[PDB]
Amino acid sequence: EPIIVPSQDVVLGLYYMSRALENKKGEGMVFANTSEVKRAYDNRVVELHAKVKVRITQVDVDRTSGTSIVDTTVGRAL
Amino acid sequence: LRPRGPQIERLTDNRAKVVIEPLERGYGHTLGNALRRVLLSSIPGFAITEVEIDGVLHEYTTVEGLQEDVLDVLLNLKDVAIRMHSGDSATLSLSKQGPGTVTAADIRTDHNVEIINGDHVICHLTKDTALNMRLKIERGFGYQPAALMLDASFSPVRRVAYAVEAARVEQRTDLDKLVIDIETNGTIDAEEAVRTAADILSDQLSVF
Amino acid sequence: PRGPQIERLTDNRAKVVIEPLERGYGHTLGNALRRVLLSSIPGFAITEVEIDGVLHEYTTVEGLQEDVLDVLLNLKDVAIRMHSGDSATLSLSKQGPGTVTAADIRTDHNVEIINGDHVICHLTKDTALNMRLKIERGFGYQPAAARGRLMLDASFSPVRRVAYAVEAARVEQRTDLDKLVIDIETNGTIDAEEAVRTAADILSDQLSVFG
Amino acid sequence: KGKQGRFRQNLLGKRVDYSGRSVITVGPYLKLHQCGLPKKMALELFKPFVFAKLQRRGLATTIKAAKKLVEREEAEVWDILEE
Amino acid sequence: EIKRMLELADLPQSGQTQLYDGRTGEAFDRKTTVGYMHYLKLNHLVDDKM
Repeated sequence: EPIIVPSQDVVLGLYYMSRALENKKGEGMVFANTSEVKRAYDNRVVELHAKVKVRITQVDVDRTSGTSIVDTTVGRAL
Repeated sequence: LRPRGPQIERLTDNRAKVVIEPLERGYGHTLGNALRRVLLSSIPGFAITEVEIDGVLHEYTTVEGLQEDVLDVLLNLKDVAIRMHSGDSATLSLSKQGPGTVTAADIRTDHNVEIINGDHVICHLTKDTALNMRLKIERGFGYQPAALMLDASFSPVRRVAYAVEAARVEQRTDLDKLVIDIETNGTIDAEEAVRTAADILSDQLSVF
Repeated sequence: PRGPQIERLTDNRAKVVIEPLERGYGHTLGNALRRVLLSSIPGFAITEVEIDGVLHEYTTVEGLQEDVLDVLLNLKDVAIRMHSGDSATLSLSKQGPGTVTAADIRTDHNVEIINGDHVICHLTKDTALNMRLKIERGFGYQPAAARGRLMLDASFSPVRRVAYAVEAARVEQRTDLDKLVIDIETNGTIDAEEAVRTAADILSDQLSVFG
Repeated sequence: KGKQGRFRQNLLGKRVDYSGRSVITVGPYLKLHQCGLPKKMALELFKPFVFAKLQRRGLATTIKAAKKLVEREEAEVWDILEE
Repeated sequence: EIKRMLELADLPQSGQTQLYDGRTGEAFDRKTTVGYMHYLKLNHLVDDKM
């Protein structure tokens, strides 16, 4: 195991950002990429804990690129 | 203390990096925030708010007849940028020619509206009898949600991130250095966007 | 656009009203003016104190109840408003029993002193107190190290606390225009109008680098 | 023999120069490969390299004038210590 | 008794009020505990150890 582990103050922020709630403002919408999620969060129109289905592009190593739609949280998209 | 600059580094074709001289202690963060929110949600622009695709159009995902789904078509049409003249509204029509690959430079252009990017695909066509789409442009100032209806980002920038580093002159040690990252879509320059943001903030401070 | 509206709740603490701003302009302007009203405005303070009987700041002088450090902190507590000039020198002469206030000093026509309900020191015996002061101009906080003679710290800040809040104004416009109020609490040295005037001057001089 | 003998206090563990100690705080702006260091502490530790660079730059003919220029603490010794 | 002494003045009951950030001017998500604590200074200075 690596000896560098994130300590309590950063895993507290990661646990606050990664959690999801039931009823929050700005849920149920579809976003294009990560930059649209950042632009929506920075304008204070969507909460940090909201079940928002976003679309992200990631490559796969064996390098082939692919796109898919996942139902995640706004904080997990950020 | 008056800073000497601003030095701008264009590391990409659309992403820039503004490096400002070391300011006084405390001015850098408030100047970065007052430039960031003004660049984010004060600069007006043009975007696409709604689309009218031919066919059934009963739901947002209940459609067929193409290689990709219509939701990916709507998300690819949402992410494109468009500028225009001082007119408020504009109606555009997009139509394909056959089973090929359509780009952003296929809309029947008007003399009043212009297209920024030409190499930007939205979908792939594999069958004949391609349907035509109708698009509408509304002028806005910031970000607007949906509340055939789509979201629209009227801001010309995509992501603005600023950071305060540590830089000191030989005389004094406690000075703040501001580095702003601007990612414009390409309808305007990044230095021009920073200049119009500073002019807007200067007019808003000179009115009061 | 209409101009700042001034409310008068207290003679020492005023309140300005700015309306109507557009959507998304209240918070940035409020935070910028709050930070500049907190840590940019220059003022006047006492830098050095020259007393004939007091050699260093740790001795004891006959006839005084408190020590020399209490007199130095009480001289640091008071505020002095000067009209013109970058330097001044004020002297005080008080003998006999009784309290020593800030109004007992000898001031000039341009040097204006607050009435000074806070006392400086307490005299008991019939000892004369000849004390010479010096006022200088500056901004921020300057320590005594980095600048029979004494040295005193100076806090060139006439503003104590700045708060603000954004409220909505029902006006027939294209959207929901919001207003903001700013209550500035000072020490009586600076007024709430020229403070935000020099704050806007500082903002216009700082935003002049672009273009 | 023993812990306080000539074998454990002077052979395995020795007192070394070019070294010092201080308290530690937390720095969030630093990177993983870099750390902070005080100015006077780094001036005391990197004193021979500062003397060699002052002899190479020509600001002092002898090491006595270079030592007096170090203890005078002007801006050129800060430029040398930063370089 | 602590809740009564808090409720006697114009102070909240739970002792947690919402404070704003001074850097960006925005509001935090939760309310934090604000109060006066008797804080002292030790004798272990930084000049003695450096």
